[PDB]
Amino acid sequence: TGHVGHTMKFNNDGTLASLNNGQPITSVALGDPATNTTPVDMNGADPAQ
Amino acid sequence: DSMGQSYKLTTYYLKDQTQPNTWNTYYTVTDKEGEKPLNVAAGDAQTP
Repeated sequence: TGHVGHTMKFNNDGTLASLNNGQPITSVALGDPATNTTPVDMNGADPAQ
Repeated sequence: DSMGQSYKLTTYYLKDQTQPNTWNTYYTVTDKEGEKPLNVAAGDAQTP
């Protein structure tokens, strides 16, 4: 459906194993229609947040 | 287990009739689905 999340992996002792294949979790711009197919209506605020 | 879940391990002892002074031992692990047999990798006691 085009929705992109992040995967979280855990060890057998219950501790965290890896996050996003070791990459930081940064989301796309909230109100920028050029980067997100579902832009947030920020009502004149910064669209690149 | 590794996560701290407790399971019931039932060990069954059978006295061998064909060979005197011989015993057969089986293991079973009990979960919420039932009693599942546990198999030995290189065991010399086999059933049909």
